[PDB]
Amino acid sequence: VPQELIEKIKLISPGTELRKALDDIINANFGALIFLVDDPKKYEDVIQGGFWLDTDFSAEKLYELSKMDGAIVLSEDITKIYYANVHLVPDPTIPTGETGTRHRTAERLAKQTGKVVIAVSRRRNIISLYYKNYKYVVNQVDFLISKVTQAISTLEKYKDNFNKLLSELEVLELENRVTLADVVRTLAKGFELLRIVEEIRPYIVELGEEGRLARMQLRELTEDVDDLLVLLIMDYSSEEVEEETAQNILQDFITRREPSPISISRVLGYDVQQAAQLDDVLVSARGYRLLKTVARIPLSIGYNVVRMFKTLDQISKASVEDLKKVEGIGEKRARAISESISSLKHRKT
Amino acid sequence: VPQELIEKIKLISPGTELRKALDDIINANFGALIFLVDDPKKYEDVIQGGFWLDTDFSAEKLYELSKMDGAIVLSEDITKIYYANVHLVPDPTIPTGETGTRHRTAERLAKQTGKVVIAVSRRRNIISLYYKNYKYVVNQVDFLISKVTQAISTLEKYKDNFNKLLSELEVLELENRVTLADVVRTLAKGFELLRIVEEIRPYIVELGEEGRLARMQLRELTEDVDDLLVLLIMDYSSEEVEEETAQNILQDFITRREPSPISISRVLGYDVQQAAQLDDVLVSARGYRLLKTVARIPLSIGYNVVRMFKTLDQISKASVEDLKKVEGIGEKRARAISESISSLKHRKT
Repeated sequence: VPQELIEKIKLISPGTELRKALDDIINANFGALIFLVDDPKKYEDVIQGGFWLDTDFSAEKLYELSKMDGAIVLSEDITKIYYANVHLVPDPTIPTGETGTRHRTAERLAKQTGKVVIAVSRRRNIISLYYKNYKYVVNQVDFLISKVTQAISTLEKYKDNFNKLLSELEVLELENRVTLADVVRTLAKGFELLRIVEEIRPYIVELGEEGRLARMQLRELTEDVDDLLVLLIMDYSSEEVEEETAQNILQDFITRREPSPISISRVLGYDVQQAAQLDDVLVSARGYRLLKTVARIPLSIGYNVVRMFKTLDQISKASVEDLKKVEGIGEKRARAISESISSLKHRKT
Repeated sequence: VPQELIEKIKLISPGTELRKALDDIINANFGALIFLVDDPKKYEDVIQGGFWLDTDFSAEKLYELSKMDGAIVLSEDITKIYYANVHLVPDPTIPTGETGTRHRTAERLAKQTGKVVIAVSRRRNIISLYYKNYKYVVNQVDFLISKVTQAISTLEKYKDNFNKLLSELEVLELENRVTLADVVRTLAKGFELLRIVEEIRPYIVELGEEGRLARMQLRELTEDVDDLLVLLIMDYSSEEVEEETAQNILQDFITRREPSPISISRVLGYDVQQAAQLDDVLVSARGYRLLKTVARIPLSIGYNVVRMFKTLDQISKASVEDLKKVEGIGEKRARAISESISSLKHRKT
């Protein structure tokens, strides 16, 4: 969905004065055909009859004017109402995939002029926006809320399982009994969870001001999910991998590529063929996740710790004295790493 | 009905584009409140909100504009539409006998500004015009034509009985056997007939262009009735009377006085009490009716003929030579008088 169009959609999103007017128009079952231009004098050829108003915009004014037949012409920034009750006459030879007279007119005018044309039928209750060669159907708030409420409820489900898999992996990680299947199963759930967020994003945008609460909910549910997945990738990829590269792996499975067991393992650097092989492949976390999220060690210093101890298993056996031998680790950080890991081991295993 | 108001009523009479728009508005059940002003500027205090149009007037424009709430402001010459969708705010303390905001507003504004204000409500099919302290309800053409067609039928019946009375009176006059009762009876019918015309007149005017046929019919039915009645007055009044006076008698009995037998015989100069006496008073026509209508002698000259011979009885005995002794009576007039009267006697008596 082109960005140029996304901006135009904002013009009619819940919260704007124009959308308030369109909502009342729909409710009154009046139709509507709105043409948005900047310089009215240049379109006199496609604008016939009607009344020249050239007055300041207002939701009530638009609504009242919509009682008359014909189209309304507004300024692109929605600050002025130039015409009302006019006949829009774009070239009738321009191809169109619409059925209604006003929608055929709308599409053709949008294509012919490259400007925004809004069409609202008397019968249905959807706002059809046309811009250049694009067409975007804007849905009613109640329809959007219903879809978004279901999606969020679906996300809670996915998140719940994600948390379960993660607490399981934690135990195994602390006991150094992880297999590639444990890692993949965890990453897959997290990938699917974030895809849900991606697919739902357009409805959220479409909700405008009516999507505040929905945004807050998605935020609480997915807060540190992405960082956590990037860290698992850094901890279990077959070869040392940078953060930026891990952030790119995440991005790939959240959109482009499908998160299947064999595929994730493959991308992680494991020449695997059968999904069943995963349970046989043993792996040990590098230690980044625990160091950053629990010990609060910046990845930069993290790399140093890993470079010396190799795995979380070794790191967990090191002493403060040992940990201090690492660059970037003073008495404070060594004590944090050591104590936080020891604390987790005693409580989780 | 002040002529001043009549001029305003023409603005919304059948035929005008304004009435054309008002009828369409009535059929659509939209409402209408129209304010006619010369210069909008000096009325901005009573004009709130709405839209400034300052465009050329047309019935289609008025009809479309009326789909919105509020009032429309036009130029007094109905050539310009200045405002649409405005709130008219006359002084609320101005007295009004109207019901419902639309008509109360119209009456008060008309009273306040001395200008014309037209109101059309949804729950009825009539136009109310307010001018100063006047109110004129304009009826639909169908209603008007119904009343006018009945009035014409009623007129045909009166005319027929009038023709029968005048016909019998003619026999009596030629035989010099007329009684006051025959004259009054004929006058009364004539007076009553012209009274109907006066009463239906305001309906014909209200019909505008659609009252053309009605006017033509009234003209064919009452053609020479007024002239005929005047001549009857000049011929049977107790003592000589000039035409102009006969006319005052006519006008008087058409509007002021009631055409009762006794009342007519009294104004004619006869002192009677009971209608029973009329059959006993013998009278003789002076001959004006016959002289002017049949012999085609100008009244101015008939005066001389009557002043010399006195009655139709004497004129009918006169010879061509005897008649020429009259000032203004030549060979032609003399022959015309003598021959037309002799012809009538041979045919009607």
